[PDB]
Amino acid sequence: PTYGVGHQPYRVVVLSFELLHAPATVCGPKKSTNLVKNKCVNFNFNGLK
Amino acid sequence: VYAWNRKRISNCVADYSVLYNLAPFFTFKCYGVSPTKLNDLCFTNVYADS
Amino acid sequence: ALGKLQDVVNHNAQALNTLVKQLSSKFGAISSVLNDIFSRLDPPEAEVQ
Repeated sequence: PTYGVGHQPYRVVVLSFELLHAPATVCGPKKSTNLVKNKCVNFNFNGLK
Repeated sequence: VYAWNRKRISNCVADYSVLYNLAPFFTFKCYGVSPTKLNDLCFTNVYADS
Repeated sequence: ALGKLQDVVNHNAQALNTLVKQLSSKFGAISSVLNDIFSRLDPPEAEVQ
């Protein structure tokens, strides 16, 4: 603690991801709903909005 | 630092709010995604290092 | 014998197909898909990419 700022121990954590090029496992708090057919709609399958 | 740890995170629900809103995390800066866009997208191959 | 007209047809098809192929060029951005770019960036960064 006698050392000034910039010398204190700092805990650092890094998070890695890949984006949409593989079957996703971790998803957000979003809620699903039933699909539709033969209708002009917009969809959010796993992220591909 | 020379013997850092690698961890696997999978099959879990993404709740970055309970980490973003936590007091001690004074630096929340990301590179490939926006800091506030985490909750809107699904992830896999998720790893963390300490 | 009459490949002169087939040349016109082929030139038009190729010229109009390079455009369709062109959309898969990231052009220095993270990806060539608009939705992902808008869904993984803060308003400011998105505009730039």
